[PDB]
Amino acid sequence: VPEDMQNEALSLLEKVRESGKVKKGTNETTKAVERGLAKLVYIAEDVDPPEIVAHLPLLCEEKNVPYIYVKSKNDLGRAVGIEVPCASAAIINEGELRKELGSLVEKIKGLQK
RNA sequence: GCUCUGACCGAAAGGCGUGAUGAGC
Repeated sequence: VPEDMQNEALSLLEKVRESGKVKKGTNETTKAVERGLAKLVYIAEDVDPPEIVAHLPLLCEEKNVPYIYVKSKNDLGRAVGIEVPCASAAIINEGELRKELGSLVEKIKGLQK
């Protein structure tokens, strides 16, 4: 995954919360995809463990939900407007960014073809 | 120990989304 396309996602995410709705933390993120409410899922690459966020990759591709990998969990942290680093996040409501997001959805899907 | 909740607990230092708090089992 790109670092250029990565800064984009974080941007969307940080604003997405201003209008739409976002879920922060592996626990809520997982339960989000399991309930088909995961528009997009963010995953940090710098996790401790691994065994703590490893299940997500699979669950998304099988739930037909897009997942994006990000460099630092701290970045995913300040994006979510949280104080503690976040290891994973899932946006459940695109909000007033929907369209602006749908484009990002394809850029990732067009990264695995 | 787990389930649900999901942002606070603390005088402070600090400790929490790798899960504060509060239900339950």
